[PDB]
Amino acid sequence: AERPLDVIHRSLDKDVLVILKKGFEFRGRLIGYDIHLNVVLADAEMIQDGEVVKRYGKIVIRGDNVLAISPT
Amino acid sequence: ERPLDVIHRSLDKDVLVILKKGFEFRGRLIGYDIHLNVVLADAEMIQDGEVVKRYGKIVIRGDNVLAISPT
Amino acid sequence: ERPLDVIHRSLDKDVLVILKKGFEFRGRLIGYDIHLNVVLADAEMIQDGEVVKRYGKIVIRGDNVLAISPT
Amino acid sequence: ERPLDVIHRSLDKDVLVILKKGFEFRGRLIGYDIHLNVVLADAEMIQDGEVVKRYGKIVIRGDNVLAISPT
Amino acid sequence: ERPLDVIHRSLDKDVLVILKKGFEFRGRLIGYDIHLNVVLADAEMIQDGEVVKRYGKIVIRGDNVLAISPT
Amino acid sequence: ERPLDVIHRSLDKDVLVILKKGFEFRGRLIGYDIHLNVVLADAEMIQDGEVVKRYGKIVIRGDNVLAISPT
Amino acid sequence: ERPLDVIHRSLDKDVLVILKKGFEFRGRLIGYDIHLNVVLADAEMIQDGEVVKRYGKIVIRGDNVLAISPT
Amino acid sequence: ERPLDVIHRSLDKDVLVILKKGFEFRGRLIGYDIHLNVVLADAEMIQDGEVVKRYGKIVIRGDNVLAISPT
Amino acid sequence: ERPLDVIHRSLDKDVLVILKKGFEFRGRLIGYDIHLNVVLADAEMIQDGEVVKRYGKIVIRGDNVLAISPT
Amino acid sequence: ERPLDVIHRSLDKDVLVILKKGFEFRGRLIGYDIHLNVVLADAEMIQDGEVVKRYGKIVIRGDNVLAISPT
Amino acid sequence: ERPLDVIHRSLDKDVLVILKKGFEFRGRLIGYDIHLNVVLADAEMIQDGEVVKRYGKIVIRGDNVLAISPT
Amino acid sequence: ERPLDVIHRSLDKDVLVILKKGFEFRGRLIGYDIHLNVVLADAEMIQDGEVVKRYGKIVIRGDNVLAISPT
Amino acid sequence: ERPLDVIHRSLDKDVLVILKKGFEFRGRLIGYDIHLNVVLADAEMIQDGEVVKRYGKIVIRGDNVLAISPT
Amino acid sequence: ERPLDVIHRSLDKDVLVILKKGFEFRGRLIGYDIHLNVVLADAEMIQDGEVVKRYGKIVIRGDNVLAISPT
RNA sequence: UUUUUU
RNA sequence: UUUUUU
RNA sequence: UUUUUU
RNA sequence: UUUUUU
RNA sequence: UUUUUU
RNA sequence: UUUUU
RNA sequence: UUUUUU
Ligand SMILES: [Ca+2]
Ligand SMILES: [Ca+2]
Ligand SMILES: [Ca+2]
Ligand SMILES: [Ca+2]
Ligand SMILES: [Ca+2]
Ligand SMILES: [Ca+2]
Ligand SMILES: [Ca+2]
Repeated sequence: AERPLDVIHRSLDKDVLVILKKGFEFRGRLIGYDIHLNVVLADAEMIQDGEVVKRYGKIVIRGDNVLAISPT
Repeated sequence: ERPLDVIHRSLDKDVLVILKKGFEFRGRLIGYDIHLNVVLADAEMIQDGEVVKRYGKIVIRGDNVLAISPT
Repeated sequence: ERPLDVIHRSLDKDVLVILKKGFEFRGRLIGYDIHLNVVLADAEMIQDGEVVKRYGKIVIRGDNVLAISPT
Repeated sequence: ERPLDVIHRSLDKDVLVILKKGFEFRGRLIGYDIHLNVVLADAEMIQDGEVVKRYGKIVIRGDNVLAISPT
Repeated sequence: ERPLDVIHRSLDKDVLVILKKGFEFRGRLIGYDIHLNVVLADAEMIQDGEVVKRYGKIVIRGDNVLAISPT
Repeated sequence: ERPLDVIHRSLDKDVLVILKKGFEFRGRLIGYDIHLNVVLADAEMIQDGEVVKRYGKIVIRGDNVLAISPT
Repeated sequence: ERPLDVIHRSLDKDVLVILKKGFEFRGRLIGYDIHLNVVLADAEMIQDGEVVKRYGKIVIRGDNVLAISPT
Repeated sequence: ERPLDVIHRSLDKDVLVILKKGFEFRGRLIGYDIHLNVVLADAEMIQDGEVVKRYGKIVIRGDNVLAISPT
Repeated sequence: ERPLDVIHRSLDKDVLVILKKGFEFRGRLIGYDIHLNVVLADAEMIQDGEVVKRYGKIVIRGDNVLAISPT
Repeated sequence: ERPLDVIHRSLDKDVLVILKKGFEFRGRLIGYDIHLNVVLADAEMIQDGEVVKRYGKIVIRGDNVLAISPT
Repeated sequence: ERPLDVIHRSLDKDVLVILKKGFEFRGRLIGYDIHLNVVLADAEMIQDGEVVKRYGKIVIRGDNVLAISPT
Repeated sequence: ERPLDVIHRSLDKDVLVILKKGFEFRGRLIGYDIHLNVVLADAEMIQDGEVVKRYGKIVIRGDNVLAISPT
Repeated sequence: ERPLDVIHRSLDKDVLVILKKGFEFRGRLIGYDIHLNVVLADAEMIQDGEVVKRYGKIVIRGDNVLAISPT
Repeated sequence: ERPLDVIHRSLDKDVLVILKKGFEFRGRLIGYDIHLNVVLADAEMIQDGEVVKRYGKIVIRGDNVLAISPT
């Protein structure tokens, strides 16, 4: 029953939340990932203290910076 | 009782995910892997006994995990 | 007297897990793995000489371990 | 869609390499590798939205990367 | 004399283990492995030139080691 | 222009090694390896745009590299 | 003039080990290995420019080295 | 339709296992692995067109397989 | 020009599979993997210019393969 | 039912071990490993259909196996 | 000089591929890999000094190769 | 009772090594390794029930082994 | 002196390459690798004591090698 | 006494190398490696009990080895 | 990409 | 589970 | 593709 | 290329 | 080289 | 041992 | 699938 890469695979093309280790989190459409847990987000927004401080049409995030990922 | 025995048996049960970052997550274990990445459902980010956040389902990268305790 | 010999023979006995962070755990070792992850039963988190929390059972990622001592 | 499909397609294109340590780099991606090391030509270090330095060509260890955004 | 030749010849000898953090353990080396995890007997934690603790036996995870010096 | 292509073409040329800590070394690239460890001759440790130290030859462990750039 | 060539080359010669945490080690190189672990003889630890400690022999874990320099 | 895609789709179906030796087995594929080992049910060993034997269940070492055909 | 380039650019095309045993199969290449296992559709086992057998779909373990030739 | 599921479920049951060399062994599977090496108790070497030898306990190198059959 | 140096320098040149079994292939080398798999264009299967077959292009699996000689 | 368990328990005991070749050895097991290489003392080569040779101590290459049987 | 030590030292010297197939090659060793593949210049395919063939340069897949002797 | 322990102990000594091809070499062991490749000086090829050839020094691919016995 | 499908 | 024992 | 150049 | 020197 | 000694 | 253990 | 693209 239901593992890391299953939820993530199934979350393809759906909106997710990427909480990083640093302190901030990104939000956007999950369009891809890899075994390292690297993820590609479309129409992403960099959220900080609850405020969208930056946006990117597409962004590739190194999975080692990832604290968690949640589907929205 | 090895780490993966305890974890695997905790499936569908409530567990505590103590992160090294300071805070912890509490929720229902529904999945995991060799890296100790874990999946919780009906999870709550807790900070000082304070539920400061909730998630329907959340995947936690195992290298952030400090420890895991089954409720 | 190798790391895994000592740890292994400590099965079902009381150990002292020192984390690199700051605190430590005290409890009966009931499991472990080649990554040095360890499972403790009747564990008590310790901060500055005082128990601050108790876990019936807890899996600690060996990655946060400084040392382990058979008490 | 996949991490590298994106990076690969960004060759000879402008990108933003967001560093873990705080700042970021902007330049034309002219190279990379499976470790995510990236090569930029005509790049600038960007601290607080401002250019603090320029490099005609610079190699960045993927070790220090947080993200890479095409364009 | 390679790293592990020196360590291997220190079995049952007194050694100094200088940790990364800021302190070190002094004691009799009775074991070790490839990761540089070491096992000391009749050991003592030394914080700023002072024994702040004592362990009859302790397995230190090699990852926390800065240096080992045969005394 | 893969990372190692640029680094290879840099043999016996001057390069700037930007470290993670906060400083940089400037010298002639006369060697390197798969880990991105590099060797520099007639090198200068530079702190704040200032030559704070010098070394006829130095080996910089790749793990401390933020980026290397050909001047 | 690759990293290990220079290091190998320095066997039995005087070197300076720059650790990432600020201090350095001066001594005669007498051994090493692939992880960059180094063995020094007649070594002294240096901080803010002064000798703070001496070791007849010392094995440094390499994972802590920034650079090594012959002489 | 990679090799394992076809084999995966043949689960619970009838296949022909052509062995390097010269004979073959015929049966219902009920399992397999990455080495190409295969498990057949109600299998009949065939030699020059003759059923020479029957096995309600048999595990064949893929090392002995030349080809598998979905019938 | 590389072995796998040719194979990959042969998908959905007719190929000639020469086995080491002595014979050969002809058919349309509908799949393969890095072990050089291959999948043919509408295949014909050939013994001295004669169609001795026919398989609508067959998977061959690359280990039995001597060479593969397009058209 | 994967190759190893079937084998594992046969522990302490009678099985047939068909070797590549033509003959076979019949016995009660009392063990095995991932290489497909298996152990049998009260085994019988068979050839042409007759017991030509008996062994109390025999370990067969998995590399010699053609197929294994339960019952 | 080294196997691949020689094999790499022969690209687009005529080579003789001597197979373990009873024969050889002659043709222009257009591609190869690390398994020593070779790709020949305008190839002729040679046997007992005579040409028995011609292939516009053929991929030879390295483990069937005995030796490769640059014409 | 896994393969390497039976072999380990036969140390300093009499065993029978059936070679895949054609003949077999008989002697006292004094050592082995992961490859199933084995070392025998007072070994006797046996062919067709006849001792054709004797060895004080012989080292046998594992991949030549068909089986091993404790006397 | 070790396998590769001897081989390395025979560079540019005449050697005998005894193949497993039976025949042997004689030539000047100009190169080799860890798989034990070797390159001979001015080579002679020797059979039953007769030079039945010659090659200016030839790469021999070490997989067919039985031995190599320095002349 | 593990396989390689016996082999190592035999250095600079007379041993017998029983090849799987049938014949056997004899000579002084002056080297070897983890593949079981061995080197003999002043070696003799023994075919059916009689010396058929001599070698000042020969390197034998451990792949053809059946066993080795210290004279 | 996780579904045994490398 | 480290005890060669995967 | 081997040339340290993954 | 073996020489710890990847 | 195998000896815990990469 | 295979059962994500 | 090989095309750096895991
Ligand atoms: Ca899958
Ligand atoms: Ca063990
Ligand atoms: Ca290269
Ligand atoms: Ca070397
Ligand atoms: Ca050793
Ligand atoms: Ca399991
Ligand atoms: Ca690709």
